Amino acid sequence: KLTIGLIGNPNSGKTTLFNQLTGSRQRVGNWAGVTVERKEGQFSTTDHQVTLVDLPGTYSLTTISSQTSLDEQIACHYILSGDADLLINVVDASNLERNLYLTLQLLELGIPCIVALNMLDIAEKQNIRIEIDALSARLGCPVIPLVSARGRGIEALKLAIDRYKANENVELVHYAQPLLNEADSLAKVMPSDIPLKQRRWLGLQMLEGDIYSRAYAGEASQHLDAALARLRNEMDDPALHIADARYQCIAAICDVVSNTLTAEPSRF
Repeated sequence: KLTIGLIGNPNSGKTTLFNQLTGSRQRVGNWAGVTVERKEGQFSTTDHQVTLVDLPGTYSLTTISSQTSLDEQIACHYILSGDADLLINVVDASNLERNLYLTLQLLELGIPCIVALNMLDIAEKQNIRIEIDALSARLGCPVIPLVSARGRGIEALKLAIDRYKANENVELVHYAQPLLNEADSLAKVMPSDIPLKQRRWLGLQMLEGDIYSRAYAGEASQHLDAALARLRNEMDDPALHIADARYQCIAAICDVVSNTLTAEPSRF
């Protein structure tokens, strides 16, 4: 038996993939404490009986700008609740750079994950070519091309689920040493139920100015002002650096991964 969480952007073809996997074997209700719909369904692999949980559409698990989205909170809450044994991240190939911000957050949290590259046919109309193994090597998790024809992308996805394992601990984003040391101090006073790696993540998001992470912080929210001011002795703007270090990482990956599909040559 298994429980998998389906996660991705609003326009990533996530809902369509859910229906194709589960089919008629579905159940409907709502998330705890709200009227927002919660779909669940089941399908079988060679070994496992999978229980697919459809999460709401989301671009990011965090937010700044004082803008709240209940769909994002519900998504982030389920991820941190550790209910699912595995996650399937639906990624749009025609908007890779934008979609990878969510993908990165799932990998930083240490959640076992399988990326499903969707809308490859639309990417080819944009003159875009995706390097699959180059992407997989940098993310440290398997990347399955979700081929529509004959539902053979679903078969490859089921094959990946039976082989699933802990993600390869690669170097994703390269933050500054003071930010990591300060985020670790916030992790000490955070509640001990949450894993160490996830506590360090939460504390890093608090420094950038996240509002969702403060719900799981506890007494660490009181130490934030002292910790944030302490970082400004070394760095000019901590919040700016975290955004740049994150952008730099994704920009580096997209340079290698996203290539031009076809072009008429002008030289020999």
